[PDB]
Amino acid sequence: MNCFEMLRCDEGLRLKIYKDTEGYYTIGIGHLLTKSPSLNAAKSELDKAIGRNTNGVITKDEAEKLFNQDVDAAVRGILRNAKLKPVYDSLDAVRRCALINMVFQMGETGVAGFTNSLRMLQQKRWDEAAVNLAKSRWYNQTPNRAKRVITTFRTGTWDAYKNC
Repeated sequence: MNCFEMLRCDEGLRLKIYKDTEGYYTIGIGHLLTKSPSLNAAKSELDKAIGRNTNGVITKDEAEKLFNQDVDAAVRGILRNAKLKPVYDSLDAVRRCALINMVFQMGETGVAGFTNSLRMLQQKRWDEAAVNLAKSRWYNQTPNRAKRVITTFRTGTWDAYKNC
């Protein structure tokens, strides 16, 4: 398992615009398009991303490249970040994905506000970090996924993704 697989597991794949967990427009492997209520807004955004008139539908291939970019943006974001870079650096291979996952799903900023957890993660007080993370809006809005991520942080294994 890699961070890519893990993500692919959590977000899945769709080749047609769709709505996400918070009703937003996305496509492919969870690539967000717009928070606007407009679907024209979404196709437009997507067309721009893709380099063509998609009419709302794309190819496996295009989705994958967006994914790659998307992943890249997360890590880049973790790295430019004064608050997560340190955390990241101290993570082992597996937990490192967990953090990436978190950042992919909500953004650097959002993730950067996990102040105490971040600390604890840095210190390697897993069980503690875990508890703390559960008490978040994040955890409230997406329980199933949170558990997985958090569990990863907790164990540092890919047991929660066993069935992916």
